[PDB]
Amino acid sequence: KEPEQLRKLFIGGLSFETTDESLRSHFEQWGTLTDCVVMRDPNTKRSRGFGFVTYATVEEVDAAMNARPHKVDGRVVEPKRAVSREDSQRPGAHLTVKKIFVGGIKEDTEEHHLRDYFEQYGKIEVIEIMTDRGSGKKRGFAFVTFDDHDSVDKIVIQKYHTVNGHNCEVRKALSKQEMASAS
DNA sequence: TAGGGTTAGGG
Repeated sequence: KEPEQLRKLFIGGLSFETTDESLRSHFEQWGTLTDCVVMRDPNTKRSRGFGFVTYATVEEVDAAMNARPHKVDGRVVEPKRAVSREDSQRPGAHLTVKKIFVGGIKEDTEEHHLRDYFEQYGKIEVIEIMTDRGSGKKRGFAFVTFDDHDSVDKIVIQKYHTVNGHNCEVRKALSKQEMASAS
């Protein structure tokens, strides 16, 4: 069976009145939920405004994401691929981004190589193989922009990505200032 | 809108 982590969705912006039962009731429309819960304050037992839903298969997860926008208990919520506790440590880990940093690509890497691997994740809007200003030399990394944040999330939650025959590190793109803040 | 007593022993 597929890994729990890839079968789980983080549901953000939950209404103050959303409960395990009401959440389950809504998301159950796209599959069998093996787990459904609203995080609450360990003390006040008040809802922290977010929860998690886990389907029996990632296919069902995809159905749910393809069903956006979602409105639960009269409120628009934000469903996202669950970022593991380990990766949640990374700066910007939970931000909604459409651009990815692709690091460690060969010198002879060309745009078709990137498309042949990334198009299966979603509509690609921009592709940029970075070069040195003035030297024209390839820097060994590229940026790819999609039209849906879920395309990016489906990517970054995986460990390996093969472009132009070899593995590369793919992470959410961080702005110039976001970089220096986490530097 | 980022996790539910869910993360380094003892040889």
